[PDB]
Amino acid sequence: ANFLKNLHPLLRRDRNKKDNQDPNFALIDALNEEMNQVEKDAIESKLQSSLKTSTSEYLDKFGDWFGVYRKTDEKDDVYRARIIKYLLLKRGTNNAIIDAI
Amino acid sequence: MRFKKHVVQHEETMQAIAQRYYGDVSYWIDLVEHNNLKYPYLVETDEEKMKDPERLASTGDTLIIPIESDLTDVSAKEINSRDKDVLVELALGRDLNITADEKYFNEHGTSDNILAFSTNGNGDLDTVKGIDNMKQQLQARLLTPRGSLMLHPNYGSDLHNLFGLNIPEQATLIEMEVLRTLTSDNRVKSANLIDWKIQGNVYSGQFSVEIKSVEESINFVLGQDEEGIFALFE
Amino acid sequence: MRFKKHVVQHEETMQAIAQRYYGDVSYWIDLVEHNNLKYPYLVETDEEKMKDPERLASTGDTLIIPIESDLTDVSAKEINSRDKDVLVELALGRDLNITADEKYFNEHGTSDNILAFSTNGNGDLDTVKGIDNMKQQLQARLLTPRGSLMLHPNYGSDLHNLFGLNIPEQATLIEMEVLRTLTSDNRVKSANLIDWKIQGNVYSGQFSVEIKSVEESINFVLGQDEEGIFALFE
Amino acid sequence: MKTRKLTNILSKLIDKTMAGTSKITDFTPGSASRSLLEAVSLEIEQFYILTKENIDWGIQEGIIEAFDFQKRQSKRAYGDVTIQFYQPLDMRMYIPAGTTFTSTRQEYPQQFETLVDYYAEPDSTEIVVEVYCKETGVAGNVPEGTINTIASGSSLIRSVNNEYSFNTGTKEESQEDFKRRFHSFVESRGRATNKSVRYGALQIPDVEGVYVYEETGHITVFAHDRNGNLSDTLKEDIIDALQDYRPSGIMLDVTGVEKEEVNVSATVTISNKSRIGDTLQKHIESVIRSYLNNLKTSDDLIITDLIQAIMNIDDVLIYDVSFDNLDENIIVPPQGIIRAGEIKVELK
Repeated sequence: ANFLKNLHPLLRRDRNKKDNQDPNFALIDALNEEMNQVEKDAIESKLQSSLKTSTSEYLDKFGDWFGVYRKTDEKDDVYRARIIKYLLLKRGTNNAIIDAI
Repeated sequence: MRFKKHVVQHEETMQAIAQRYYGDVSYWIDLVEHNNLKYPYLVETDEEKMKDPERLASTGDTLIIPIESDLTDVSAKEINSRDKDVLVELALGRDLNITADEKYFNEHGTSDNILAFSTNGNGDLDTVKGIDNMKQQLQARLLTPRGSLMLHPNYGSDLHNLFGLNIPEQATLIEMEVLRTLTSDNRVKSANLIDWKIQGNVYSGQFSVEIKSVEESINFVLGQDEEGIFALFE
Repeated sequence: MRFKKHVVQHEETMQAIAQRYYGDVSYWIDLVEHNNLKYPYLVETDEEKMKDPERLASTGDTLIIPIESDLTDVSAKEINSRDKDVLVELALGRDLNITADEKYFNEHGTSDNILAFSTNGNGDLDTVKGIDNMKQQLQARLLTPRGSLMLHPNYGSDLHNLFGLNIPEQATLIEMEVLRTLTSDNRVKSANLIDWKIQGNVYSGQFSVEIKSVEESINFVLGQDEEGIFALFE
Repeated sequence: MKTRKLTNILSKLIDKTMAGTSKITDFTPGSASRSLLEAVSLEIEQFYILTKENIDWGIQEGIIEAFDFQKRQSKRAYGDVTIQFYQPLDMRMYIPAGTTFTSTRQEYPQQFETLVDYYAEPDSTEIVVEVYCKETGVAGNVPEGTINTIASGSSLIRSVNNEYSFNTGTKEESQEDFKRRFHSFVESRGRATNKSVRYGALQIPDVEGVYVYEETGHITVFAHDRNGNLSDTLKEDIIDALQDYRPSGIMLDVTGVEKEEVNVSATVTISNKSRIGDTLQKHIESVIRSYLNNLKTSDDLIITDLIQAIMNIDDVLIYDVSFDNLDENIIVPPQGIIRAGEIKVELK
């Protein structure tokens, strides 16, 4: 969101008093809105690259890498908890069998 | 690839066409072979052409002459005045008008937030072409401080620092800086001082700018046909 | 080793800094890597910098630009007048004032036990700097007989023997000896006669001495930065 | 990344542009504003697409990095060479590591060498040695009867032969094959289970398949390499890898699969008799070798399957096929496997 900063210095950055319908300010604010929205989306994208904070599609990618597939109507929180539990399954003892049952 | 196309003229012959283009009548048989014509090559009117439309051509029909033509090496004298106007317009480029409202940024030349886009009155963005384009670009370069523009250290001018004393020396500095800024443009063939004066605070000067001639712009644009870009990355 | 240090300016960007110093915006990623900055490189104010003080920089924070800077090859025009004064003062050296009480050793120039140390009024030894230093050294050389100083046969002057007759010849001898004594100083770029006269007993003359210019002294001192001595062993 | 598309971005830009000013009202094709906004939105679309792709790549890379589960490189081929002498050796002979073996068959010019020192006992007439292809990848999978030259030059040697086709050379591990081994890792985090034993046995890259045969208080791990053999070094390595995974207190044993060695002789008729030659014979032989040496543990051999595999090479050119050594399908038990013996083809 450095679009106004790196813009050509002579162009106006502010809607001109002489005309409320200044098309230059309209175009500039439009482009600035898209720049800031893309920056927002890029900042929020970090949550998809972590198992802790991943959501639907990327969480399904993680579960496909771990081997665990989403059930019918299975939300993200319970699904990630199920993946984490599936990785940490004790096996080979009475307590493990009792928990599995 | 490009080839010449000839319109059959009244009571023309293939021998005359061959002499006219190839400079020898001997190529008339090649012209027949390439165009696939039957013996009455150039019929009098379309009633005869109805007998065999495929293999005959009438008056006003277009023939193809397979000679490799090229738009460069063409005598500018043939080119129509409108065609020359369009060619120089292409050469000097089309750009979005920003130097509208001359009075405002003439009242505040050294400051920022001085110029802005505008509309052409037809709900589309305004555009300056040819001489108007050159005016816009030269004004913008002169007005831009040097090194302020991103990705372009050398674009601009040092006039914002030349607000010095009232002596001939600063006048000469201003003149030299202005000549440097004008010479920086590739399209400006040369620039030179006309007259200047000092009225205490106020300095006044005027310059003469010779843009590239019609012939050079025509040659440049017709050469560009080989690439098909028809655009300016100077 | 020395490097440039940049203070973040209001609403500055890394691309602008890279263009300003490296002459190309492409080095902004190198600038980030060297300074270890997170994505919002130049925050608006210190409230944002509180969120991550290590990895963010705000306005008024100092960045490091690893370009090998050197104090020589710097345009003297940038240097401040006080800085130039201090540089020429260093160039021409600081020494303990001995030529105090000008009247006394001017009344007895040829004799010994003529000059002595003095105090600066602040309980420290008196010191002469710059032009005062040059005055002291030139007076002392002129007054010192040649060969009398230990460890320095050639330092001094032969004026003590030039108390000859009243004719132009002895005048010329005095003038030549004075020019030799002044030329012996490395800092004296040249010396030349101005005017002289003879009033029977008394001879009178005056000279013009051109010390090394500000530019030369600045270049010498800034070159000395590479060694760090900042002292004079001429 | 929300996976926006070009049309919505352009519509949003044009709507805001109209809302900021009533002067701009020409957004038709060929207009300057529309072209500029189109280019901007296209670049935004490409940025979003590439960001999605890079995030997918980053997820695979973080999976690889976190567990240090490095992907399998190409394996160099290896197999067994037999040697015969003129007469039973009077003495302990020697063959050093790096002794080269080559083949005069120009169709398979690859080279092989010993990685181990060998000796023979007095009064022995032949010896077997294991040789590795110098070059990695599939190139070292020569057929049986290829290697016939020894570069040691020793006079006592009568003849040299690889009795079986090499099959252990392979290229880089495929995407799905890597993905399946990682699932086995995840399952085998619980050490003492049957799948964990199978993973520990498969932890050695040389091992091809494993069948864990389970009894009360006893475990038998049938394992094999990509040739169907199980060398003592490989058995020891499997054992050492299973120490961490096998259950404590239960007996465990490692043994080689029940390998079956199918020789084939096929009489094939050809419609276009000009095509007869050495190329067609060698191509058919190659196809048969590839079919048999792709059989897994417990795959039965079905003669009609082999017939269709041979005939699908060219259904017009090939007329009829007949086998001179096979008459009935071969049943393979769970711990068994089939591998190609001598493959021969007669063109008629």
